Amino acid sequence: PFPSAVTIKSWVDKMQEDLVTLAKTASGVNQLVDIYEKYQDLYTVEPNNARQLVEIAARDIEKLLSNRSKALVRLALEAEKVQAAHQWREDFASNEVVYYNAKDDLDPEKEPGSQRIKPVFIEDANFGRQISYQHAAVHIPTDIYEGSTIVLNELNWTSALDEVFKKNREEDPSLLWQVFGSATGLARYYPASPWVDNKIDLYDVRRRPWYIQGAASPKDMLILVDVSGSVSGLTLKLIRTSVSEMLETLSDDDFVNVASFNSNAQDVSCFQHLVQANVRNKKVLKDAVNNITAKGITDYKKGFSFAFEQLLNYNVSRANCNKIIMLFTDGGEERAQEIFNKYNKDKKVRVFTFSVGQHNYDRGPIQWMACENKGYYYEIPSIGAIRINTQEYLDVLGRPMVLAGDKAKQVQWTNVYLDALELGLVITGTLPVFNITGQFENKTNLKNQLILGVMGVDVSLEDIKRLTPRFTLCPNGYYFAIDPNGYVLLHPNLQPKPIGVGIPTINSQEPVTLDFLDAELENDIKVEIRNKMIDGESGEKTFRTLVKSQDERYIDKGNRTYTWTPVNGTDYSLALVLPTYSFYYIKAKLEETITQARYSETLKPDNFEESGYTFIAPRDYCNDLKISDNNTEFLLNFNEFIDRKTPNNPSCNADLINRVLLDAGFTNELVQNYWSKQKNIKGVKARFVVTDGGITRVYPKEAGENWQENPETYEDSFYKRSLDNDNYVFTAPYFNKSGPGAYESGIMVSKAVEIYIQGKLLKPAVVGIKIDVNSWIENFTKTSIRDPCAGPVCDCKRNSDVMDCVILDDGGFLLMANHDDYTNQIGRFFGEIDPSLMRHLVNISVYAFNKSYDYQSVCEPCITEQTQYFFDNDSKSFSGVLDCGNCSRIFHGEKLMNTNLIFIMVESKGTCPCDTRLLIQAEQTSDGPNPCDMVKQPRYRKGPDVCFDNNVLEDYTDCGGVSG
Ligand SMILES: *[C@@H]1O[C@H](CO)[C@@H](O[C@@H]2O[C@H](CO)[C@@H](O[C@@H]3O[C@H](CO)[C@@H](O[C@@H]4O[C@H](CO)[C@@H](O)[C@H](O)[C@H]4NC(C)=O)[C@H](O)[C@H]3NC(C)=O)[C@H](O)[C@H]2NC(C)=O)[C@H](O)[C@H]1NC(C)=O
Ligand SMILES: *[C@@H]1O[C@H](CO)[C@@H](O[C@@H]2O[C@H](CO)[C@@H](O[C@@H]3O[C@H](CO)[C@@H](O)[C@H](O)[C@H]3NC(C)=O)[C@H](O)[C@H]2NC(C)=O)[C@H](O)[C@H]1NC(C)=O
Ligand SMILES: *[C@@H]1O[C@H](CO)[C@@H](O[C@@H]2O[C@H](CO)[C@@H](O)[C@H](O)[C@H]2NC(C)=O)[C@H](O)[C@H]1NC(C)=O
Ligand SMILES: *[C@@H]1O[C@H](CO)[C@@H](O[C@@H]2O[C@H](CO)[C@@H](O)[C@H](O)[C@H]2NC(C)=O)[C@H](O)[C@H]1NC(C)=O
Ligand SMILES: *[C@@H]1O[C@H](CO)[C@@H](O[C@@H]2O[C@H](CO)[C@@H](O)[C@H](O)[C@H]2NC(C)=O)[C@H](O)[C@H]1NC(C)=O
Ligand SMILES: *[C@@H]1O[C@H](CO)[C@@H](O)[C@H](O)[C@H]1NC(C)=O
Ligand SMILES: [Ca+2]
Repeated sequence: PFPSAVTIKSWVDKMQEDLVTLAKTASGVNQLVDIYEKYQDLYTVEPNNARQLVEIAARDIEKLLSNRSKALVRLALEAEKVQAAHQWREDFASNEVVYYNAKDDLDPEKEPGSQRIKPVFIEDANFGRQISYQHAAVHIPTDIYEGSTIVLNELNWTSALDEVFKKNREEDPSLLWQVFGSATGLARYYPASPWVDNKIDLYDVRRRPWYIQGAASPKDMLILVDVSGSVSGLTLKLIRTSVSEMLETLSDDDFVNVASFNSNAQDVSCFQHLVQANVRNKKVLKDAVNNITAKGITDYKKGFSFAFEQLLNYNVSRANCNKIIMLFTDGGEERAQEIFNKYNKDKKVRVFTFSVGQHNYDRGPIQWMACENKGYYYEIPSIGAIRINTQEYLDVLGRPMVLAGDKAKQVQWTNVYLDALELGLVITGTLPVFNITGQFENKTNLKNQLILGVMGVDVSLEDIKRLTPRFTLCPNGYYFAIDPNGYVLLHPNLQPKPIGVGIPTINSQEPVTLDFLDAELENDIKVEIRNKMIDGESGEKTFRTLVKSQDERYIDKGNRTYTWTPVNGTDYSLALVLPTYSFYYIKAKLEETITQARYSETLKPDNFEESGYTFIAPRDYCNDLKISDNNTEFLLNFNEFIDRKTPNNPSCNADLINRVLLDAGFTNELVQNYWSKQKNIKGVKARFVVTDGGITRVYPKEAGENWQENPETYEDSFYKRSLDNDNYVFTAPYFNKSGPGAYESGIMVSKAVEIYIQGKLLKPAVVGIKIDVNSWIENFTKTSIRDPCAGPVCDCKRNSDVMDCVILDDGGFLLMANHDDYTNQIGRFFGEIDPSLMRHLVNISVYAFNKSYDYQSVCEPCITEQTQYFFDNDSKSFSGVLDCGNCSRIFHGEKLMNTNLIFIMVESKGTCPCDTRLLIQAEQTSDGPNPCDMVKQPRYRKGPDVCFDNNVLEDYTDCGGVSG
């Protein structure tokens, strides 16, 4: 039968009291608070003024980037002067240029004008590779011969850069890379290191995003593809490959749209006006281009009239400078002077014409189109010419900024991208290098309107993370930074993996561009905060948001405070997220050499038998102490270091060490004085304590092998979840995993320690226990069933045919049930067990869901869809009547007040058949949002305001037709 709602409410109270009392007593919660008050005077509570913290960090980042920019400035000055003083030799006799080619074998045991250097690489932990600080290394790509007269002159005159490289490194020993990408192809980076590692080097410095960023200004490109009949066959494949490679040379500040025309022009993809060259809009355009067919009769006057009209659309967001048309055709007879006289008569749009394929057609008109319209003419006769002939239009685009003089020389920082030499997430500052031969005397300006190359220095994101310390904050507080496009420069949720672009089709060069809204859970207030950060404003915003847990299975409803300020000097904006309870932190005292030894003798490796197996967080306390992935090794190193000399020494962090020692003392006093009195308890398997300082202790020595949590305290999902909840939190175990399930370790319940010192509020630690399944399953089958109620069971027996007692958590996962089959599936989502009660619970708003996208995820055969369920109405009694096909299941649900637990009682599963559409909470591979709809309603961005797109002094004589 189905007992009364009052009866279920009476049953749940006994189990709630049992669980709450057992978790309270077993893991000391009042004892730690009492310890924290009674050992006062050993620490002090200091404020976290968010306004000051964010400004200090912003000025630190500003100084770092200005240090980085000074090196670029002096490199550019020296390179310009040295090239200006160069004399063009044409013949080199035996050894005349001495350089280290970065792709040469280190032991050849064996050229036209070059003598190799045999360098000595020692090591450097700052880089990870083997480097030589003695000289610079040269990369010359595979196609370009290293004996050319234009390469040997570069290799000679650029040898003067090594002194400046050395001077920069000696003034700032933290410089990572100093590359000079040259317009001839070769690159010179100062710490001479072998080139990376089939295995065909396809690297070209003239296509890397930093070079393209520094070589021109943002563009409004419109590719016009000819798809008439005559381009059928090889020419079409060359055209598609060329268009894809051209699309690869586009940044997020650039806007592009691809059109095609046989006899009537049309858009190749769903986009209709112009889209910024994201990593995903570009994918859509590439996929659309790879599916075009050639049929018809060419009509230039209808394709150009289409391109010029899409370059006039101002309802949409665009770069608003450098308006260019790239015509991919083979050859024709029409030049269409009327169209150009009608649309482009003041010559505000450049036209670049490509004669793709191996054929024999008139090429005069398409050369004339480039010559008349301030453009250039290119020829792609095979696959090997695609790269070079698609990367060259930047030479044309850089003329107006070269003529701008010492006003186009501004340092610009790129998007976050993976370094070529396996260094991780880095950003690059760039500065163009101009040609100034014959400028001291008024001699030459015809060829001087071309950059020599681009300077570049790399700053790693680990540097920026070092400038923003995070250990005076709670685990829930963090920094993050936003550039004008909205992408994150800093975020806890940014991983060193390429951004997924779509579902991975069956059978490291792209930037890691992750938007702020894609790194967190989007919110109406967050869309406003992000716009204010982009605009370059500063303010505070305290509001109730929706935070997702570390393990990506739960959601908590936390109250956070966003404080942001612009990184004055650059275009970035820094923000600091802090919850309400994280406005104060514990600062340890100096104490005395007596107390240091007594606290540090507790975490001796032989000593965690009377004290409980101890973990230590791998945070850098001293320069000499080395971080290890095996916590035993790091704990031994930490112990021997503390034994050596004194706990307080130079080349260390006094605050970190003192905090760790204070936490060790508090934890040891707790574990001894309380847990040592009661060696074994009936319903617990292990008592643990995790504290902010870095220390994790599990009381049973044998239970330490089952502890699978991260030794870093600031990265434990249960700690972060428990901080946001003023009650007990049940963390469901993992289901179908190689580790020990909820039969040898137990089910974890955690409660956050809250201490009231002065009027301040602090949460410095979290304790908990792992409840054994057997004691609780034995306690579950007797505290809810009445014995003399009836012959047939009025509630669940050990294996009840009809009754289906089952208790869930705040995320819909299984924790315990009556049935043996159910109990065998502890830690599984209830949707995959009973896929009808689950969806009805969602529908009657027992639960709620909120779905997001993961872009940095890996798949087996990629963007991934994620789902998390959370309590919404937060009211107690949930009873109703679920309807199956031609049958009715009646259910009652009651929620424990002190824990995030729900007791759901359903009449019977077998009696009434419902359709079994499984509701899966696990992450599912999926395509991202439809790009068409997103580009119909784009996000807010503030593009660069400086652009050099026209100059009256520019010489258009180098059209490219008469030059070959
Ligand atoms: C920065 O700008 C300066 C000037 O603005 C530039 O310096 C000039 O560099 C060119 C190299 O391209 C030198 O070219 C001279 O011109 C003669 C005559 O053409 C060349 O002799 C032949 O030229 C043909 C083509 O006409 C060609 O096949 C090949 O270059 C030569 N062939 C044979 C068989 O000899 C020479 O290349 C060269 N002459 C001499 C005597 O060196 C100019 O002389 C340079 N100008 C000045 C004022 O010195 C410089 O390259 C730019 N920076 C960079 C990095 O390119
Ligand atoms: C481009 O290549 C040129 C040829 O190798 C280099 O020019 C040569 O540099 C040498 C320095 O190593 C000069 O030697 C010195 O020159 C001084 C002149 O003041 C004289 O005393 C001597 O000739 C000599 N002295 C000493 C102490 O070695 C060569 O005169 C000079 N010119 C040649 C060989 O024709 C350029 O240095 C090189 N460019 C760059 C940027 O390195
Ligand atoms: C969008 O661009 C079009 C032209 O590219 C602008 O032209 C107007 O289009 C609307 C559509 O019904 C009409 O008011 C007229 O046909 C056009 N008005 C003119 C030319 O003055 C249109 O104004 C742009 N959108 C907005 C909101 O301004
Ligand atoms: C960028 O410049 C502004 C002003 O040029 C700095 O803001 C000033 O801060 C002082 C106190 O530090 C105030 O007295 C001024 O009123 C502020 N001026 C404003 C807001 O216009 C700002 O600090 C600089 N950027 C950074 C990161 O420090
Ligand atoms: C994200 O989660 C929030 C939290 O529930 C959802 O916002 C609520 O949505 C329900 C309807 O599903 C509304 O009745 C509430 O008024 C919403 N709350 C607030 C504060 O607005 C939200 O729908 C979820 N999904 C997304 C995409 O935000
Ligand atoms: C900037 O450089 C100076 C000297 O080059 C150095 O003392 C200072 O610490 C640097 N600031 C940084 C790296 O933020
Ligand atoms: Ca044709």
